[PDB]
Amino acid sequence: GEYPTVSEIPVGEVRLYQIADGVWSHIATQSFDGAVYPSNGLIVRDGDELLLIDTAWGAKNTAALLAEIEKQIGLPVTRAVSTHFHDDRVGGVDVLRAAGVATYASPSTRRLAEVEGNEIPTHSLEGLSSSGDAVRFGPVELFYPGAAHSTDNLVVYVPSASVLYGGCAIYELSRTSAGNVADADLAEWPTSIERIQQHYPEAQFVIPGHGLPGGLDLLKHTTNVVKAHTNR
Ligand SMILES: O=C(O)c1cccc2c1O[B-](O)(O)[C@@H](SCc1ccccc1)C2
Ligand SMILES: [Cl-]
Ligand SMILES: [Cl-]
Ligand SMILES: [Zn+2]
Ligand SMILES: [Zn+2]
Ligand SMILES: [Zn+2]
Repeated sequence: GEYPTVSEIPVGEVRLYQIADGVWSHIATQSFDGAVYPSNGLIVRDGDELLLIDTAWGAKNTAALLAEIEKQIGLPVTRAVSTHFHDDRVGGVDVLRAAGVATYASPSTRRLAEVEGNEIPTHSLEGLSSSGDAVRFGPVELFYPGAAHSTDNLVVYVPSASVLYGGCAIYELSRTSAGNVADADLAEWPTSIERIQQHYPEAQFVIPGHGLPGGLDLLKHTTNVVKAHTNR
């Protein structure tokens, strides 16, 4: 097709995909419980610098990510935001820090990462602890929709491009059964998704944490999958 998939990406390689002017996704792959999964993050041009959303799921992949950014874009990554505390979002933070990137997460994410033993972004994102909270972070808005995939999950909106990055709280359309839900709040996840719809109804591109981008139709789709799992 056009968007990169697992079959195209050996573990250890990273692809970039331009979504809109000054907005890319990054796509990596990783082994998990006997299978290989793709995983997305985001890159947003921030003047003559770059803002990174999420690691590429591990130190080796994140080093490859920084090299691909330098090759293909050539602007410095100065800040990064991790959208929750799991390894596909913070695994590789130490590589970012060693490369001079100022790494950020909410206090909720930093607390959960510490308890779990995952890498801990250094700087705090305040103003996001209550469902419905939004704060500006340069060329993006950060939004805490409520507990969903995890209790700390954030979504990221790029207003200049109408790109909504949903992270692991939003599933791609071809996913028809739940992904990893060990730390999820199944009871609240649909309510949290509806908060995203109410806050970003103008979004034109919606990027899931794993798999193919689409539009806002990914939201009701995710709710339908989560409700089906709830009823297992
Ligand atoms: O997003 C998904 O659904 C997804 C699916 C497969 C692997 C992964 C996924 O994302 B994540 O952030 O949960 C992570 S596993 C997080 C975890 C691991 C072990 C014990 C508890 C929690 C990587
Ligand atoms: Cl700083
Ligand atoms: Cl559906
Ligand atoms: Zn997760
Ligand atoms: Zn700093
Ligand atoms: Zn995930």
